[PDB]
Amino acid sequence: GLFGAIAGFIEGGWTGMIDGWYGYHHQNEQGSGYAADQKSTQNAINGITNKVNSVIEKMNIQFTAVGKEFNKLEKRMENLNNKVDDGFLDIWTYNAELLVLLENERTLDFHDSNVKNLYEKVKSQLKNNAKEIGNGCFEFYHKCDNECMESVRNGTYDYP
Amino acid sequence: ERPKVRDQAGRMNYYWTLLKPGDTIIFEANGNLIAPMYAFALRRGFGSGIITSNA
Repeated sequence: GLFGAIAGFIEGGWTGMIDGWYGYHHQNEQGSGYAADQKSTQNAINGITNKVNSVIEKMNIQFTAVGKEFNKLEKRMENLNNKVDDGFLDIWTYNAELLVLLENERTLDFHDSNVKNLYEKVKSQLKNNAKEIGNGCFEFYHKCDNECMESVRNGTYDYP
Repeated sequence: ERPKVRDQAGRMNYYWTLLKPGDTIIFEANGNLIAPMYAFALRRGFGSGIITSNA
């Protein structure tokens, strides 16, 4: 999208990634499978939980609102009541449909940013001892085990 | 003389007032008073309101 990872440089998401929103695929000699990146998943979940809370908790609950009665010589205060109810409902529907379209795009931008922050983090760890290949995938130069592949996940592997 | 509604040419105008705590009401008349039998000592509520519902 905006940051250019989700449908961008990474072509599609994996259905073998279910444990988190971000993670890694194993392609070592010890076999294939998936291991989730819990730091990018949890910081995305915290941002999503706070925006979900924000959009709900800002909307302070509606108290009892009933229809009001007007006689045949009270059509002005009836049409003033109606103009007040309609004009508030126009503004209310407008603010709700502004917020939903804007913050759904900002959520897509936020998640697309979290794939950048993860990919550039692994590139800065791997450097020369692995090169980019499958636009997301990194071919190890010297080759190494699932322990060394795990060390890249947890924020270590400071090899040039 | 007026148009008959509910088979009645006469009219019947229903009035009201709130009588305050300890206040007296005096009904003085020489004709046409349709006096109370019963009245209603109110208890003010919140969350109440009139709705029109076929449910």
